[PDB]
Amino acid sequence: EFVFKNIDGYFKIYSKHTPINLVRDLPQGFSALEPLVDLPIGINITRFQTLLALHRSYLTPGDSSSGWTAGAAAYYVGYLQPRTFLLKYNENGTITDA
Amino acid sequence: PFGEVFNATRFASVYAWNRKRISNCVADYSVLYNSASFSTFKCYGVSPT
Amino acid sequence: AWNSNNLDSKVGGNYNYLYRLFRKSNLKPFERDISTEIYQAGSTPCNGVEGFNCYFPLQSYGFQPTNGVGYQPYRVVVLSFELLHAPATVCGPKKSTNLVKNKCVNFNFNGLTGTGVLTESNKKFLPFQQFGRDIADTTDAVRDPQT
Amino acid sequence: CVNLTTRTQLPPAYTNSFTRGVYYPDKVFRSSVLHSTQDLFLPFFSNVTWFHAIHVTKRFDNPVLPFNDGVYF
Amino acid sequence: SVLNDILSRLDPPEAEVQIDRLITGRLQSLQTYVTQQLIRAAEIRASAN
Ligand SMILES: *[C@@H]1O[C@H](CO)[C@@H](O[C@@H]2O[C@H](CO)[C@@H](O)[C@H](O)[C@H]2NC(C)=O)[C@H](O)[C@H]1NC(C)=O
Ligand SMILES: *[C@@H]1O[C@H](CO)[C@@H](O)[C@H](O)[C@H]1NC(C)=O
Ligand SMILES: *[C@@H]1O[C@H](CO)[C@@H](O)[C@H](O)[C@H]1NC(C)=O
Ligand SMILES: *[C@@H]1O[C@H](CO)[C@@H](O)[C@H](O)[C@H]1NC(C)=O
Repeated sequence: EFVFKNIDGYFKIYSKHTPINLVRDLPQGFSALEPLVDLPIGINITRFQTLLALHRSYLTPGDSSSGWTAGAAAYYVGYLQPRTFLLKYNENGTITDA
Repeated sequence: PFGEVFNATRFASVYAWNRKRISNCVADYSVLYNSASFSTFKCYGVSPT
Repeated sequence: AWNSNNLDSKVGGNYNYLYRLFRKSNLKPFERDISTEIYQAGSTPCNGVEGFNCYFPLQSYGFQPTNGVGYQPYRVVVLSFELLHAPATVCGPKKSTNLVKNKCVNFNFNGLTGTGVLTESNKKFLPFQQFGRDIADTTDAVRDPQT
Repeated sequence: CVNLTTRTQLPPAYTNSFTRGVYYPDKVFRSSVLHSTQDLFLPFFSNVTWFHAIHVTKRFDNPVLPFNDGVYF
Repeated sequence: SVLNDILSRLDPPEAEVQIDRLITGRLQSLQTYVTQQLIRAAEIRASAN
């Protein structure tokens, strides 16, 4: 999971690796993203795109227009709007629930 | 490098002003305050000294 | 601000410095309009015709050696900074000192100043975090950057 | 630029993502305190547009997507 | 909000004004507490009687 955000001349990102097992939909539960990087940038960006890995093999035709067997992949995009969250903080400090 | 920004061959005009982001370094403001070769050094929310 | 009359005086003259005359709406704070177009007012749209009541975006200057001091060019630099958001590396000139523990003493950490005892803290901090706070939103813990 | 052929056009699949991607709003650490911060968040039970990059026939799609403040991927 | 921070970054005359503002704001806060406390104290006093 990642949350890309642009605020006050800073580009920011947040991440978590979850070892969820066998759920097609996003897992029921609570996990909290931890900021990974902060970059100070002025770029204004209207839209974004994703990068795929083409799984090129011997069985494929052998060209850049038709030669590919990419297979399975899945990704979900959700927008972010200003909202107020009451965030519970645990003794350690992990946000256990919100 | 506050000095390099202060002395430059070309300064961008008001329509497309030049902006530089300075960070990850140590700047001494005494020379700027100390030098006093500048006509106006107005300061808001920060004491120059 | 500070004058550079000598640099702005040329025999040929200088006119690469321009300021906008007209714009439909007010420019936003800390933003620059990079768009190149001629301001248009109401009817009789110019579409680049730039005759009467339609004006080109650019406007030059008049800096000349002969020209008076009062309207002579000034070189202006604006310094803007925001503080107490993240660990700050824009720190000034000062040196530093060895940490002191279990004794009431004044302390400053990366431009943060607090009047209390400093002791080794049991609380475990995750990599991103740089400050700790209590219920009353007062400083409770800090990390010496060097240490 | 190089292209790709035989793509399948279908309406976007939808799912409901609930209480996901809550991100530590800032740098402070607090213990056993409930805090309210007015920081952009994915709305709970917000609608989520699923996407597919799987051939399973002749299916491959990775087109441009609109971006607002909430670019949660 | 922090009192020390205000004093550290402001010259005395300006610092004077901001200090006063804080005190007025802080004086009012204290007044409310003491005034509130008295009413509660009186209420508790009645119960004790
Ligand atoms: C930019 O201009 C400033 C101001 O003239 C220069 O600062 C002076 O540099 C000389 C030579 O190093 C010193 O002897 C002076 O004490 C400095 N102050 C002044 C007011 O002259 C600076 O060297 C120039 N160049 C930069 C920063 O690149
Ligand atoms: C950002 O880019 C969009 C492109 O549609 C443009 O309309 C808008 O004016 C730009 N805003 C800024 C602040 O650059
Ligand atoms: C939280 O702290 C307790 C201390 O008993 C520890 O057992 C537990 O592993 C910690 N969990 C996390 C997520 O830090
Ligand atoms: C999500 O989109 C689907 C489209 O089928 C719609 O039925 C549903 O009402 C939407 N829910 C929300 C919360 O937008």
